[PDB]
Amino acid sequence: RVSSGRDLNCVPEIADTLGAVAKQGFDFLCMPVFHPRFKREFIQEPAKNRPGPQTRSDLLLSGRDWNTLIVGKLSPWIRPDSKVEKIRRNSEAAMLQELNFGAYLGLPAFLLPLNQEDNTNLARVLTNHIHTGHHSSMFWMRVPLVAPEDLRDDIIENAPTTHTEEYSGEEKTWMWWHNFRTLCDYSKRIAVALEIGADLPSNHVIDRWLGEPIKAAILPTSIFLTNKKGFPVLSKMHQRLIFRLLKLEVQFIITGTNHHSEKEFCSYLQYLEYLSQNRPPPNAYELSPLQPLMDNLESQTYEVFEKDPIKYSQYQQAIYKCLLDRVPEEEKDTNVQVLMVLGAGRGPLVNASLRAAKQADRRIKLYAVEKNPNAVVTLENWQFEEWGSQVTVVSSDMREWVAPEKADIIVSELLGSFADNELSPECLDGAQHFLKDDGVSIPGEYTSFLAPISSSKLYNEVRACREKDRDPEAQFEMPYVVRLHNFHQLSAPQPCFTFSHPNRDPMIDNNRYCTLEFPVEVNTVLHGFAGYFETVLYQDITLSIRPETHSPGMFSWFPILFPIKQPITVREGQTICVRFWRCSNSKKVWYEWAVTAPVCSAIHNPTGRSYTIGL
Amino acid sequence: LPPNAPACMERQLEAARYRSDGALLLGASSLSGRCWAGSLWLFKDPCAAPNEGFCSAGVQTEAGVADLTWVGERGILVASDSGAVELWELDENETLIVSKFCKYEHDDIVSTVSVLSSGTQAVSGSKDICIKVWDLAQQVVLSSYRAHAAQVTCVAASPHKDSVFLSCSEDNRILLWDTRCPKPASQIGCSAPGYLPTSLAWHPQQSEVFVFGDENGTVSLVDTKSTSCVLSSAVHSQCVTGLVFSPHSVPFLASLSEDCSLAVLDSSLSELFRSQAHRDFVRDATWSPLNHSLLTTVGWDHQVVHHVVP
Ligand SMILES: CN1C(=O)[C@@](CCC2CCCCC2)(c2ccccc2)N=C1N
Repeated sequence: RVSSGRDLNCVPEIADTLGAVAKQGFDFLCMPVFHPRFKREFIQEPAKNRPGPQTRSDLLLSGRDWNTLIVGKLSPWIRPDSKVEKIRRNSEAAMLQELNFGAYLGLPAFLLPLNQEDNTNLARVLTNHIHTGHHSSMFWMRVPLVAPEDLRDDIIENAPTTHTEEYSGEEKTWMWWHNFRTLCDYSKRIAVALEIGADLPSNHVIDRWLGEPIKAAILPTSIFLTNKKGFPVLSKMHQRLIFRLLKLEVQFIITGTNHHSEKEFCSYLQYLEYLSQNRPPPNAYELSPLQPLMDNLESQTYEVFEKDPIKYSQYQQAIYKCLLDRVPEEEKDTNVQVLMVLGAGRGPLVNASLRAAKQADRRIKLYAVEKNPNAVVTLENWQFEEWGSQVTVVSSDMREWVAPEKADIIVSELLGSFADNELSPECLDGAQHFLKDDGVSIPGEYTSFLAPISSSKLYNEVRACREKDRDPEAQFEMPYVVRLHNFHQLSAPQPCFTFSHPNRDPMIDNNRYCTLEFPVEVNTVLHGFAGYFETVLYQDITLSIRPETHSPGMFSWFPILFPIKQPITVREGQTICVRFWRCSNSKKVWYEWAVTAPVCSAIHNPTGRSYTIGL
Repeated sequence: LPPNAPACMERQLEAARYRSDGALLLGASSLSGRCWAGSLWLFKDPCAAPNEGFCSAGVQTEAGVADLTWVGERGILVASDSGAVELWELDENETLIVSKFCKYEHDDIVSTVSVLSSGTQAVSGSKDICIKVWDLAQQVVLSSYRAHAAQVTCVAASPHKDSVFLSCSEDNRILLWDTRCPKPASQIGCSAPGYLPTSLAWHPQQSEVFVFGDENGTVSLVDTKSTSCVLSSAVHSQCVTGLVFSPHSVPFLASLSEDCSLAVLDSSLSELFRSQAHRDFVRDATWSPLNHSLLTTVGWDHQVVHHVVP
């Protein structure tokens, strides 16, 4: 369903008005805490000594009603950035008065307007209110998609509207939000209440709001069209924006009087509910945003990583093809192919290898190697109750285990967000000694990819991960497991590093260094880099989490995020240059990264001070 | 007290208008307390105001009143907070105030209204940035204009032209309108952008000149043909809320402000009279049709002061 509210700048009877909007079907109400025309004086006599009350009582609604049904509104006369010092000083005290009253009522959100370029003093008064007593209160900034100056009708004779293309000028409203958000030091309590106009701007303007903290979407009655029945509807372009906003789970707000007088306000809400009940169908991937790389791995953590039928059906086909290619029809019963499952886990690859041998109709001798003794319990119980003498469970590290015979095929996997998955090159290098001279490794190739991303929401989430007894900026020097739905990609992903198994080099060095140049054709703000990977199990049988070559049905593998301490402003035509290192000692493996264009950033995670994966 | 009239008048007085025969019209709004609604009042005796028990006619409107204007001798045009323009007509014996139409067309609060010279058409300015031309007989909107970029502060119809009118907003624009043009709006005023315009007043003798007040307390005289500001005076210390011309052959300009003071200026904008009787914001002013030296002013302090202008 649609979580929606009604916006009203006129409330004569607070009890009767709330009953009218609840009857219409609205969940909450955007109303003013003080009368919009009631201009108060605070310095000049005798208007400052005006007899009270200054507004209506808090007793008129119950505590639960103020906490869940009423969203505050700042009075329109309050202009803290006015050219007149008297209006400026009076608006400062009135803003504090209205913000403190909103906190006193315990309102879940408070609406403040961004209708001009300069809101520096409105930013100071709000930043001061937030730093005066901790609260769960939210602040929604009313920002339009198109400024009213660029929306006005061309009816002024000696002042015509600009018809020429102005790429940066069309994005000025985002600059109003960004400058205000920057001044307030990226407060977790300041969000966007995006106001949609009659005519939508170009795609790049709407795309600039991707990754921004949009918590509300304001829709005026003026933007609604009249269908061939007399009911309020929306254009196909306006409908496209509603589908995008519904996926972000924003609270839709209805503003303005009923222009469809022959109908009612309930029909405007019925059309939004009609859009959600008939929105595009979701996929298996669609059915906190960031989680760090897991190293504990419990029974349920192994279970959710095993919830990938597409991954093991590919592994089955990869082993099935390798068996027929290694042993012909004449050696069907006389030749036994020794298979070694390195990192056996709870037996998902083992069962897939057994299903492949029955499919290929070839003889196999299985060895199930696993370091985790908790997972070995599941393997040894599986072997005794189902597998038998065919599968030999080994409770040892693949790098230190002494095998009784050389292997024909070695099978390994990366499961979920396990931190030790990054050690795959070193783990397979210490296991290839007990592999035959003509032996095959499944997978045989791994190729990683990097892409520049923009997400002001994810940047503030990493920023909130500050911990005591460690560097206050350590959170930006470590990778995170994030969903593709959150961030906005700035350029096509490019190859970062490749690993081939078995490694034939006489002097194997798993250390890497690449310089990637990404062309950016939009005005944006860089917050970090997303990492994807492609794997070649056997010949044409592959698995990929890269957005272009993504395997349909995959759910266990999520992209990795490498954030940056300070976000970098990127212009149209500019190039993002990233420097990435994969570093490895004789004990630890870590990642290092830095930005060299358009502007320079500090090298992240030097010597792995914030993050390392122990071998 | 008359029937259907409210028991108590609302504290904040928004409008004061004198009818041709000398009847006083009052607009009251409750900008604080439990109820945030408005009320319309008629007083055949000017000295009887603000006493509720001794009024000719009274009624309570759905929401608060922001601006008023006489539509002849029986019609009353209301600028409501609900975003509606209301038309209330008087009784045969003028004892009741009955509603003719309540059309909700403006998305936000209707802050200003002005009836055109014909008396059959009226212009309305609202916080929704829009300006609407209304048909008082057909009860519908003729044209909807979105020429400004901020809330419309004041709309004033020309004294004797049905197509010409002035409109000012918080976007620092003073627009001279003429519906006879394909592009009706025309940006007029000072050369360099100064302080925001708050009040507009057409000259009753010279239909080509007008006066405007800003947010800093300055009143300026401007000719539409000359389009270059030459005469200006720092009248008040706070925002100029209203400006009203006297009915004299040589008109006097009554200046209103939030600094709780009333000022009377000549033609060269020089101070002739100044009253500090109001202890709160001075909202409206109207010169008496019988005695042209009498000026009635209202405020948010619930005071209906009568001044003697020399
Ligand atoms: C989701 N994810 C990645 O895309 C990847 C590549 C996996 C990596 C392949 C080679 C062998 C070891 C593992 C990465 C790491 C660094 C840069 C780009 C991508 N690691 C994680 N967790």
